[PDB]
Amino acid sequence: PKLSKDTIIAAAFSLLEKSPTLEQLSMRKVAKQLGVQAPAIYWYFKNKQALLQSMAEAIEEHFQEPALCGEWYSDLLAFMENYYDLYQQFPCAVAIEIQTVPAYPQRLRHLNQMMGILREAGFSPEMTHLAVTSLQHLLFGMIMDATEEKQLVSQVLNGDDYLKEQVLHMKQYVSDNELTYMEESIQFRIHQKSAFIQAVKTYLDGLQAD
Amino acid sequence: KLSKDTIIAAAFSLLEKSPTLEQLSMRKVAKQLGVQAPAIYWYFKNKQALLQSMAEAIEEHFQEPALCGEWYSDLLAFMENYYDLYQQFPCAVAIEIQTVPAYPQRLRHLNQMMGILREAGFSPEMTHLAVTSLQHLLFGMIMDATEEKQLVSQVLNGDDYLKEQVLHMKQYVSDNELTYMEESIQFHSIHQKSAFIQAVKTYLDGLQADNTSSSK
Ligand SMILES: [Cl-]
Ligand SMILES: [Cl-]
Repeated sequence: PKLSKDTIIAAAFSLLEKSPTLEQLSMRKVAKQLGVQAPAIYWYFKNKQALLQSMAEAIEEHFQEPALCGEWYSDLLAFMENYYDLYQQFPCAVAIEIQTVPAYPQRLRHLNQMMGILREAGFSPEMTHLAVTSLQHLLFGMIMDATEEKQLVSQVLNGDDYLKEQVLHMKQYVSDNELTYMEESIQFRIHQKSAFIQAVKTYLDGLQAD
Repeated sequence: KLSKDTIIAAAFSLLEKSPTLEQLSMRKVAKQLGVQAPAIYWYFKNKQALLQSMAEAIEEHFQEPALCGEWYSDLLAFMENYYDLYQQFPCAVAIEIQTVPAYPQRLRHLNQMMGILREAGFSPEMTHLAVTSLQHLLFGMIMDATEEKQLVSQVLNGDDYLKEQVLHMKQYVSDNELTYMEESIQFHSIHQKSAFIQAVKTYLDGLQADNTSSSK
């Protein structure tokens, strides 16, 4: 029956579903989403950063704890797979992680968990850190690449003279220059999630080697 | 002093001060030049055209690697060099991500990195997965580091809120006895080119046993 942090966070995400651009998320907008005035949002949030911190924490809460089996490879795999599902459930999820500091217990214990799995498995403190942060990097860059390329492909398929023109120029160049490999590369889009798992298993196979 | 090169530069300068591509507008580029939007449009039909041109401008600066014919080594050279290229331009990752690779330089590089793998025996789908996964690694790697230095700056220049958050983080690690997160602290480190180089090698190491599992 009254304004709460939760009511605002939901409105923020609701706002992102409409306009999936985190930089466009302003306090006034979030206010108008609730039919209120910006000043009201500030009673619960000092600035946009405080709102982002809460949103990030909100996302973490939806993470599904993976079923661990004691195998460092599978377990870490289960973790990354579940983060892939999570980041696929909220708009700008990656940008939100990127733009905030993990100052919430939930996110911290997951990171500590993934790292321990590797440390307890015999990996160097430096190598477990590289591994875990590297896997996050792969997911971050893949999710946004996919998010931004989905839009581009949509604009092209939605009659967009310019980009369409760009796409044709691209395909002609590849052809006129017999760029075989790039040519077959276009073919794939390639099941996204499946691709991600393949990339991690590959990284994981590399750890196992040395 | 108006020309594509001048517009392009003004954009990058604009981003240097505030490396958030989402804030780049035709109206802001014009202001940066001391002109109004219409003038700019005579050079670019829209923001997307400016980005395409900016993506090209970035690729043109790609230092051609010296290859020897070995897939592991040559592919590593390409990534080391792409890592250097993305340290020279603000928002290089976001720009390549929000543009289609229709410019020559890009196509030549993508097709040739994929050529390194295909000729070495890697299946078409593993070559694609490998080449794009390495780019994904670098992209997330560079975006994460970019915000990092920005947040670090904000804290230092007196941002009390963020300073408080960094503090809370450490309090939780201690309150919940997060032993591994604590040791994780001593890593500045996982932001250096060698960390990226180590990440790429671990991936190429996996490749010597994957989709090699799917090769031949
Ligand atoms: Cl975003
Ligand atoms: Cl426009």
